[PDB]
Amino acid sequence: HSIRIEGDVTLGGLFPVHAKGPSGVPCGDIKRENGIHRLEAMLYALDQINSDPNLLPNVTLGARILDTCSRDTYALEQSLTFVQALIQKDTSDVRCFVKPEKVVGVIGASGSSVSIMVANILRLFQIPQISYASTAPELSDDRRYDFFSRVVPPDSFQAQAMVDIVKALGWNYVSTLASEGSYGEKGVESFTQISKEAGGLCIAQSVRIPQERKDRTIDFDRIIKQLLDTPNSRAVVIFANDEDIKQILAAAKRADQVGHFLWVGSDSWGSKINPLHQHEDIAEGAITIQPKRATVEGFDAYFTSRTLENNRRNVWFAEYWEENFNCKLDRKCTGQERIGKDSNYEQEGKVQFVIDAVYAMAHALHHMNKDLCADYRGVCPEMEQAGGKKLLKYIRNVNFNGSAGTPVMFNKNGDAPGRYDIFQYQTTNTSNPGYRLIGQWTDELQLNIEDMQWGKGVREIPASVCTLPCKPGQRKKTQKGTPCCWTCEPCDGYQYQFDEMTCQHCPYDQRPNENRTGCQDIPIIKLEWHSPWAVIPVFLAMLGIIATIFVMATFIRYNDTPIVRASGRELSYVLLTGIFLCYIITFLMIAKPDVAVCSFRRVFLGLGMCISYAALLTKTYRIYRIFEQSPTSQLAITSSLISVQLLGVFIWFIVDPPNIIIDYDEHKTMNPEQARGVLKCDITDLQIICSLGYSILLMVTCTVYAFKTRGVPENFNEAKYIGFTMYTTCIVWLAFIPIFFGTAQSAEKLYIQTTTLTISMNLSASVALGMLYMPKVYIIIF
Amino acid sequence: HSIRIEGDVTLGGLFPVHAKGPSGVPCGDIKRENGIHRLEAMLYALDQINSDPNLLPNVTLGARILDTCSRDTYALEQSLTFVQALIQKDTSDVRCFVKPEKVVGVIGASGSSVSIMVANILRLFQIPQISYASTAPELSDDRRYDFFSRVVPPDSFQAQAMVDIVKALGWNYVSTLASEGSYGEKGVESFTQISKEAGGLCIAQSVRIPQERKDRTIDFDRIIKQLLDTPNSRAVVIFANDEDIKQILAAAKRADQVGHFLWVGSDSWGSKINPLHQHEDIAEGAITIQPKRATVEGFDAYFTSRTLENNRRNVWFAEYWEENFNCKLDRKCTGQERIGKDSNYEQEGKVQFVIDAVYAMAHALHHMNKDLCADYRGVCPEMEQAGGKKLLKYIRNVNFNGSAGTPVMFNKNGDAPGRYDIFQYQTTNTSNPGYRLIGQWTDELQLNIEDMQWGKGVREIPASVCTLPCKPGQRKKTQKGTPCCWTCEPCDGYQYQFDEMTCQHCPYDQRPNENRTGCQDIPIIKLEWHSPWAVIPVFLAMLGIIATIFVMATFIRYNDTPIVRASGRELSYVLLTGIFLCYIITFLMIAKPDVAVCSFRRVFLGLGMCISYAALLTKTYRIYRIFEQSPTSQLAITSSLISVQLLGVFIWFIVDPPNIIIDYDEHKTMNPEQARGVLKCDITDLQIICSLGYSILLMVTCTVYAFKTRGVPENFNEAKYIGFTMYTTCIVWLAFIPIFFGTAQSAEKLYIQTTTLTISMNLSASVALGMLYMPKVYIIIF
Repeated sequence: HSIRIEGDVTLGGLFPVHAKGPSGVPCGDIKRENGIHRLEAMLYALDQINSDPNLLPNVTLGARILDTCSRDTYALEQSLTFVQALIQKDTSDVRCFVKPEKVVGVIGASGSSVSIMVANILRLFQIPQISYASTAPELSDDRRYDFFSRVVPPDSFQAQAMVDIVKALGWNYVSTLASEGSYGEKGVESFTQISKEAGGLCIAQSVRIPQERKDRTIDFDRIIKQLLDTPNSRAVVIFANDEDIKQILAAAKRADQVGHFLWVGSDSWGSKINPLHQHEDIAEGAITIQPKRATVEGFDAYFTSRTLENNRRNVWFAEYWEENFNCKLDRKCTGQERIGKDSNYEQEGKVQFVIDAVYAMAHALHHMNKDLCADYRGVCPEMEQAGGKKLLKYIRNVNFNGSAGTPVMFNKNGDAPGRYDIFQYQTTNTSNPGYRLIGQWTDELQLNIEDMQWGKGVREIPASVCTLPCKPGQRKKTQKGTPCCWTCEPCDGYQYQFDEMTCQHCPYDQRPNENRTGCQDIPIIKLEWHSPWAVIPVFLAMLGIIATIFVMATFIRYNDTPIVRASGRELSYVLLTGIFLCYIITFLMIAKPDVAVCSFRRVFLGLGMCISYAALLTKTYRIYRIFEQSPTSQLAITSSLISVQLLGVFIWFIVDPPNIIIDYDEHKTMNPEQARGVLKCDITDLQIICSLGYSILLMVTCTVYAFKTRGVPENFNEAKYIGFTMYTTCIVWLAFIPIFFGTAQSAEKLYIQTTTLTISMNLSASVALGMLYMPKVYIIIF
Repeated sequence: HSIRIEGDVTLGGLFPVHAKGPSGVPCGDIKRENGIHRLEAMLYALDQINSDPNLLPNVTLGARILDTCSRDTYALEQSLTFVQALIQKDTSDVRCFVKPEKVVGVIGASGSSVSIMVANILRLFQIPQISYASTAPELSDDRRYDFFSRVVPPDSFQAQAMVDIVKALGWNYVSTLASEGSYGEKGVESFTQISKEAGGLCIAQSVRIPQERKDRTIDFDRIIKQLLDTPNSRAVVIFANDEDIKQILAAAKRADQVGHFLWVGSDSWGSKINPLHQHEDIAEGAITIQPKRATVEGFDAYFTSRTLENNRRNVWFAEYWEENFNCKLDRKCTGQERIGKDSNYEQEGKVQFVIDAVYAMAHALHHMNKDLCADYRGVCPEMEQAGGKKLLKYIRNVNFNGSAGTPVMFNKNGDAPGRYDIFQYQTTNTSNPGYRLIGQWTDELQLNIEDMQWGKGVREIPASVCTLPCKPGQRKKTQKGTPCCWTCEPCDGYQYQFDEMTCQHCPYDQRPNENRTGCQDIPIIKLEWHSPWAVIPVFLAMLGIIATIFVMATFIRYNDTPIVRASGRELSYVLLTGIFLCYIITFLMIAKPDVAVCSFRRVFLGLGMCISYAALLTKTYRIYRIFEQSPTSQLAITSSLISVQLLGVFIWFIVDPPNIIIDYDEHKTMNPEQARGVLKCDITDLQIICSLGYSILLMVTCTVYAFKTRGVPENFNEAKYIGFTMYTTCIVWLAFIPIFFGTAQSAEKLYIQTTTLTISMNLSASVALGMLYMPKVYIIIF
């Protein structure tokens, strides 16, 4: 039934001695991997606690060992067996008793479901509970389970360690695989939750492995095909058992896979040579996480020294001895004393945990006893009355060293901190085909990157980023898809990227560079005489300078002889100055100064043109008045119209400020690399047209009066010369107007109007001086 | 200890027989309002079940009555006593047994905490439970508590009924008041949750009433002052006990309150005369919800017929007899038999609920027994082995009539549906000062609006809507504040409301109406001769029509006399037609037709203006050539320039399409009701300027020609007449330009330009007509 140990204070015990069998009987056959060893460990722990005078010197500690048979309902009934001893008041019945057996705490509930049941039934009675093998993450809410403690970390910490190894090594794609039950599902669920909370990691695959049959070998192919769909995902995490991964490796080998994606192992994988077989090539480079293992020396000596007649408290020892050696009292066994020799047994890794659990219970009870009473040698009566939340609070705050090197403690939630060491498999170049230690995980991840290479490769050989990092000078973040990985699209070349996150439009009037760092147009467009067509007008202007160097040559000496006196002296001075004025105007407009000094230039062509025709205007009237029937009079009338032209530009300056702007924008998308810029002062088509139109108005009223001049027998050579010039002048004016219309649609017209205007002035002036200087050469040769 | 009744099948019982007293003893004195009455009701229910052959004919039913002492821990201890009889296996001890007592179900757990505790301990062992007095809303989750049932509705249904009464009657502002404990807080919490889910209602006040003292009388003033802050909130809901509301009403009465806001009562209020005293005026009109009450006849007769010697199963009956009459075996009582005579006791309202609970349990067991086995007369062995979820499933699906008229049923969650009836207080017009029924609430709210008149006025006198309807013809919805109630603001007057929730801009080119329903501008602006200043030009045009009937009068007969022959015949015909052409032009421009007929009018002043000066042009040239030294030739040269004017309008027709648009937009914000509109064809400032500017050139030439003509000794009156007219027209043409510019900035210049143009054309022709008039009168005199 149950082992009973005498003592003034006792604590209960739950262990899975037997295993469930058919549907009828609750439990059938016994199990040796976890059945008897844990009981013997607890018995040894109690014995050496009672022997040690350091802890509980004057007071002893008892216990009540008991089995659970791995059944939820059976566990509930047995747990009720602990508490009924104190709850029962009395029984009104007689047949024709026993000590109260006051329990203080309970140690057991190895599984998961039996743990939840015992916690739920002992939360109501307020009794502390410490488990040693319960790894389910559900038993982690303090509010849901008040009186509950664990000395073994849950799977949440394992998930945290894995996501830390993935993050540190550098990866983005991870595939989750799990087996049936309540272990694989919860492990991957915790893994996804941590990844989403921490950020920077995502899940791309999610497959589930049922267990409806064992002779299929088809669903494995389906999942390996599902995983092979994306060649980029080269890292997977597994939560399944050894058989599942063994089949997965076998399928990968028979499928002749070349990518050889990496594996990340879970506690089920660990460090065991059995699973790996003929798959050493494909399993290489697997990162596995395994709990630390420690071997004690006292328990092994204790268990190896016990025999049938030595101890009688244990009720299952005889049945274990029968089942271990397979002999019943058709083979009989008497006094073998070879338990540690015939069977090559090895102690399990949970022995240290039950020993530590008993230690934590004893230490908390000792501290509570010291604080409750210190003036009493033995057991003070106050201790029996005091119990409940006080003992739980003392259990939470404890810190000491147990059998293993590592200490034991409890955090806020109530579970022990996770401590693991990372292993890896290397065979192609390692001296030892076995696993080698590469790092540890206690509170912060500590891993040696350069220590792991698995041969013919650098430690960061695999890459799983879901996108090649685009940094060629163009970048942009797209919200489409999961935030995990980003896709970049080439945005226009007419602006640069802003904050490496978007393609904003850069300010105008300046082109962008090539690497998308700045938006500036260094090159500019300036007019040149040699390169553009402006050389020919420049040459024409130079040719005109030679002509005026000869007309004025025979003027300095020929000023008093009675030969030139036929022509008016006052008129001769007007034409001399008018010819020189237009020569300087063509030279000024050819030049393009950057500064706002064009004001002195606009008057050269605006006001300088009137004084050129002024002499011609009064000359026709003077020779016409003698035909119809005071030299200073003709001088005054021409001087007046000069004031009109001179005052015409003065009022223009008062109308609007003469602001000069050199900035210009091409605004052409055909060639983003091209940047056309033009600088001009007061560039208006109407301004140049109306200024030039003044001379045309006065020329019309003069030509009409010149029709009757033809045929007068006064000066045959002079009359015939003037008539020829008139037709030429109107020709160039009439062709000027059609030019600007229907041509300014392009962007290169800023420098073509200047050139054609330059030759127009030279041509109109050359014909004027040609006929004027014709009579001058007569007195030279003749 | 506990009453035990023999039977093959038994069910447990929990009742609060005793009450907790000092800290030491769990329970002290007994209570008679709920202690013994419920036990006797259950005993009477069991007896009549055993007597009735309809249910369980061949099989009897037992029970185990037991007390809880209103302690959670004691309830746990008793629950363990219920379950141990079947869970315990054996005990290895001897003293020098009892029936197994297999329980099937449990009826009890009146309170709330003891209910939660019993549910938690019996959920694990899978035993059904039915409660009768547990009203907490926490015990309503099927997943939290599997094996649990209630025959009394929870407070969630009460909250649902209240929010239905508030919504149906019409209200928006409600204030929540609650008392201490886990009853008031949960009631208002449910009320808030339903209101937020259903929508259309809100909470504006939330106060809490502590219970640390009873002699303060300050917190009541604090809350009543907090409630009196907003006069709009005239409806409040209360969840407190009778003492609290009694204090609240007293404070309202002593505070001299005039608003007299309404009250909504809860189950604690009910229909009693105790809660009202001298506050009848201010408490009038309180809507209270109460559960239905029914009185049975069998239990009362059963209880009134029992004495000490009649029944011995009950163990607390003797103590109850002692405490009821206050006699101990220093006053002794023997055989009074006046339990129902000395004390005017009345049964409680929960008797029917325990009777129904027992009925439901009996029916479910009978159905399960009938369904499991039907070929056996007595108790079939299958029933003992069958138990667990099956009995719960049969309990959920049951429907029958109990002691009361209403049936009992369970929904999916597991609690009975709510049934209440609405009461109200009236003491002004009603003959009976007590409450009167006004409606019922079982599944849908059924309330008689016209049957309730509180405050000595119309029924729907009070309203609390946070605001007036605010529908003056336009509205806007404001998101600020809680969506429950809204605030309205007047939006701009230039558009109407859209969807009665926003003020969007209506299409322009018209005006909105005053009621903000449509956006249309019916009125238009048209030029009138009578109202605007256009009368004077119209009169001037009529005057000119009379004048021209005199110039052509003396032309038909005076065609052969040797007096008129001095003037040119061809010239006379030119001026005769020109005068009539301009007369028709001024009349056409005066009229404003909407149709596309203005094309014939623009030519009257375009082409008809040149023909007027054409005769004047060749007239001066003809008299000018005889001074410098073929009538048909002079006719031809004038006919040529007329063709130029005729072709001038022709090329304008092909240049741009003659599109006529009558629509116009004032776009004036000064007067939103004003809508100015002008319809003109080909309204262009430059078109009218250039058409009139053409004649200026020829007139200027004629002016200079006539000026030089003066001084010729040829004519006396004719030369003087033509000299004056050349000096009169220049004045009006020079003044026409100043008024044209710097004045078009307004919108009323569309009709002022025509009027001044009409008078200008008339006066420019009258001077010529007057010049022709002088020779006419001269020849008449001569």
